[PDB]
Amino acid sequence: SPNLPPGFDFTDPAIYAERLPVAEFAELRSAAPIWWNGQDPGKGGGFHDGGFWAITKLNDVKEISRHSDVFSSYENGVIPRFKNDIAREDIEVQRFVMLNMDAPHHTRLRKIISRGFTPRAVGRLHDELQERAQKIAAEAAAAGSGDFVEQVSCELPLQAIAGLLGVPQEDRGKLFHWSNEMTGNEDPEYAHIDPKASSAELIGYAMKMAEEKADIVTQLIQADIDGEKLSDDEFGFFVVMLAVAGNETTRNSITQGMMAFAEHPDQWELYKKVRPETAADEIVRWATPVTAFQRTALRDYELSGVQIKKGQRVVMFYRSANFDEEVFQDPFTFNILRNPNPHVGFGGTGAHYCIGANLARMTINLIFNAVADHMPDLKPISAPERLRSGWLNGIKHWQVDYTGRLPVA
Ligand code: HEM
Ligand SMILES: C[C@H]1CC[C@H](C(=O)N[C@H](Cc2c[nH]c3ccccc23)C(=O)Nc2ccncc2)CC1
Repeated sequence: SPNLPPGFDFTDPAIYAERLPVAEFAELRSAAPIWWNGQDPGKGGGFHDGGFWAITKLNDVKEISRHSDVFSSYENGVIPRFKNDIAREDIEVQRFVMLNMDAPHHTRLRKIISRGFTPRAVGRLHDELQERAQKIAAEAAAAGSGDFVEQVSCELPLQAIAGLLGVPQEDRGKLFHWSNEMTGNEDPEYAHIDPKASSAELIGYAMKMAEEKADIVTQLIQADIDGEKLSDDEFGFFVVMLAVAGNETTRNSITQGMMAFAEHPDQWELYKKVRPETAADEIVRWATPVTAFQRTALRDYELSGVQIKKGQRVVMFYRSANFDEEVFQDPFTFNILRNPNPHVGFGGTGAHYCIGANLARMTINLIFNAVADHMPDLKPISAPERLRSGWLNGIKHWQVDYTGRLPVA
């Protein structure tokens, strides 16, 4: 029996609006590393199956991620929490993007799309993203103080997506406005936003992009050496998946990496001098922007002595796995030189491992270089405001003094 409150649910958005449940994950790793998280009827975040297995250890997250024949992404999608009254069809519509497909459909799409994430493809974005990062940090520093999320974290992930796709400069504002409405949450600050309508507008825009382009886009829509290509429709769903996979994730890694530097000033001093490229992985481990994704067992499977049954969901808590005391040396220390760094912030190794990981790391290293260049003495003004979501670990706002000159308490 682990020591938790009765009825505790690790996917409860009301927890994450205030804090990460770090103590509770540490209790599970220690005492019940695979634990049945029951959910009362009508309180399952859109799932009506009585609860899920909480997976808290890094080795178990890797084993589930490897065995995608047993642990399905398609069956229930991979997001483990929606509003409790969501219609089943709105969970199943996720199946149109590759993250929520199984083999064979997933395998074909992943092989085709991997073309867009070659070393050359990602490297071709470096210089424009470096220039853009420099101006973002300089403009924020010139403002003196402001919301770090909006003025520092937000723009570069969006420009990385826009650059990868070759989106015309004049269309970036509208693309960014759709993208910022599309990853749903349950936060009252965004309750009036409709993610469906924006997703639909982005699909239309992308299908036309495919029509007109007829960089990475040409490669994806033309037959490759094994004869495969995206239809315009599949290209539309590919663009939607980038808009949701690569926006708030990287953005939250930037905000929480800065929050870590503020908490660990010796690491920030070391970073500013040395700018180690290993920093990006430690920032992703520390930030764990996706707290959890799930799978559904398609057959009975014994996982580390626990008998998972056909049809049951398993929720991989990357936030727990990334602090696994058996894997990391002193996981509760932020160490920008950590190497190796076998974190699962981009997933456990397997078929769905984040295809954007190198682009995310480049975006993170470029923005931190620019922050070091333009605002080396930044200090926070007030505590971060966290996002109400049961699976995304988000920071909505964080007021900072970029100059470090204002008085602090
Ligand atoms: C720090 C930022 C990021 C984090 C933490 C993150 C995390 C993840 C995770 C956890 C998964 C699922 C892995 C699995 O199920 O094993 C994933 C998949 C994916 N990510 Fe990322 N990601 C980030 C940035 C990006 C970026 C910048 C892009 C592209 C612009 C991107 C594109 C994708 C795509 C297309 C998938 C689906 C892959 C598949 O299903 O085969 N991600 N990411
Ligand atoms: C046409 C169809 C609409 C649903 C799209 C989708 O799956 N969006 C969901 C959030 C979500 C889940 N169910 C939905 C229903 C409507 C609108 C949004 C959602 C989403 O934001 N997913 C996500 C996955 C990985 N990383 C970050 C975010 C894929 C394309």
